[PDB]
Amino acid sequence: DGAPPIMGSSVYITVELAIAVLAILGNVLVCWAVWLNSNLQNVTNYFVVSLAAADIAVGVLAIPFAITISTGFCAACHGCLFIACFVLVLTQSSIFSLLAIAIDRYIAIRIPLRYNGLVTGTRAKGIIAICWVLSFAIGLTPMLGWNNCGQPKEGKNHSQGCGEGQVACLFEDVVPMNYMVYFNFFACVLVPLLLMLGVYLRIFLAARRQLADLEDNWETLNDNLKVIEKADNAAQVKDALTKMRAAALDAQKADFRHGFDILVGQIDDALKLANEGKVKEAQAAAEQLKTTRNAYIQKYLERARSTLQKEVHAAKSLAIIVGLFALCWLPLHIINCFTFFCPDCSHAPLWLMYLAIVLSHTNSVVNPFIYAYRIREFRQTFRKIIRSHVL
Ligand SMILES: CC(C)CCC[C@@H](C)[C@H]1CC[C@H]2[C@@H]3CC=C4C[C@@H](O)CC[C@]4(C)[C@H]3CC[C@]12C
Ligand SMILES: CC(C)CCC[C@@H](C)[C@H]1CC[C@H]2[C@@H]3CC=C4C[C@@H](O)CC[C@]4(C)[C@H]3CC[C@]12C
Ligand SMILES: CC(C)CCC[C@@H](C)[C@H]1CC[C@H]2[C@@H]3CC=C4C[C@@H](O)CC[C@]4(C)[C@H]3CC[C@]12C
Ligand SMILES: Nc1nc(NCCc2ccc(O)cc2)nc2nc(-c3ccco3)nn12
Ligand SMILES: CCCCCCCC/C=C\CCCCCCCC(=O)O
Ligand code: NA
Repeated sequence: DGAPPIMGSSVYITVELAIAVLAILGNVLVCWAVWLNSNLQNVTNYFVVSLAAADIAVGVLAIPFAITISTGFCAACHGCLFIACFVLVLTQSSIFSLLAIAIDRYIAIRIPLRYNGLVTGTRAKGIIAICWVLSFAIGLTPMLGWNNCGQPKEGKNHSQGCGEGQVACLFEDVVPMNYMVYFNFFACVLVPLLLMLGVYLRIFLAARRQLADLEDNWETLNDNLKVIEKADNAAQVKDALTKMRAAALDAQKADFRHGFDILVGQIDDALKLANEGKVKEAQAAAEQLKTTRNAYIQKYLERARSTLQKEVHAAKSLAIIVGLFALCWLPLHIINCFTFFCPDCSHAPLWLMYLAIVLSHTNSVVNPFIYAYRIREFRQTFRKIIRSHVL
């Protein structure tokens, strides 16, 4: 006996087709927004586009291939291997794009004055092409001989009535589990995911250190200003001015040049007076500094804080994407670890296998939602496309 397999199969196929439709629609919208709006045309979004192209291919190719391989149909083993492994190419390309985004945002926060010269559109395109080539090589490695085509399941192949050179096309009969666990999961997925966690940690720490340094320079300027006011010795005001000059030159190195020239000029004026013994003439000259800091230094410090907060909010938005990739793909990899490392364990049931596959495919739908919710420039362009082109 047993429930007709077509019943559970019809649920699985319908759900896969629903995911395919949404993965295509949302990611086409991402590509159309970057094409239309020049504000979205930057190196970071070229990797966003490469990632959207990989998710479009999940809907157009990997999902029809997943439906085909679920039937266990008779096929030449290398044809079967191509259908089984093509999704691993798209997943590897997604990992390289995510890793590129992380390093791009790290270079922007650590060396912003050298960013536009080091990270160019031409260099990004070249990196995108190399990454797509490497993804085909990694994902299709079983086709080079690391496969179970040489050890066919004779009982399964006669039961389904396959011909000569043909196998019943089932993922776990043709793709070796040692490839899936050691090579694909540990080396190609887990290692870059941990590298990305490291890069994001370094982004947040760099921003936190840069923000604390800005605030320190600001309080150093205001503290020593009060030290000059409540002083009595010419060398006492001379020490507070020398400590202000250092904090002023460090704030400049982190219309703009005009405001700092007035400030450093005024410090140098009040310094020459203090060095000549004129303490009261120095203290009155230092009282003028309060007008310069309120008219130029407070505005520059506020704009530098706002830019850094924007980079932190943008780094968090992109980290959510890496987190959702990990959440959607880890169950399938973890199930494979149990199949491989625990031979005394019952194999995970069929319904759980197909639920883990469906969840990994759901990852190809989620990114356009993160862009729409967390990035204003994508959100506004999405609204323009829908309100005018669709409506
Ligand atoms: C460019 C896009 C639109 C076309 C993609 C081509 C796809 C559909 C082609 C290319 C290679 C093909 C496979 C090559 C070999 C075999 C072995 C055979 O025993 C059954 C069919 C099967 C498994 C083919 C199925 C279709 C296939 C996967
Ligand atoms: C739109 C343009 C650019 C792409 C056209 C792609 C063509 C070449 C693809 C799309 C679907 C493909 C077919 C899908 C299924 C099968 C059954 C298999 O047993 C042999 C190959 C065969 C018959 C494929 C041959 C090539 C095919 C017809
Ligand atoms: C949030 C995500 C990353 C964590 C989810 C982990 C999932 C994939 C884990 C948690 C508990 C796990 C199951 C625990 C028990 C068994 C029994 C064994 O005979 C086969 C594997 C199987 C069925 C495990 C498969 C993977 C499993 C379902
Ligand atoms: N283990 C596995 N199985 C399948 N499909 C076959 C599901 C199945 C498993 C056992 C069985 O007897 C019949 C069907 N797709 C799979 N995709 C992946 C994968 C992709 C990326 C990481 O893991 N692993 N994986
Ligand atoms: C920009 C588009 C990307 C084009 C890159 C494609 C180049 C393919 C490179 C390596 C593939 C290696 C896997 C071997 C495939 C075996 C083919 C076969 O005989 O079936
Ligand atoms: Na992806």
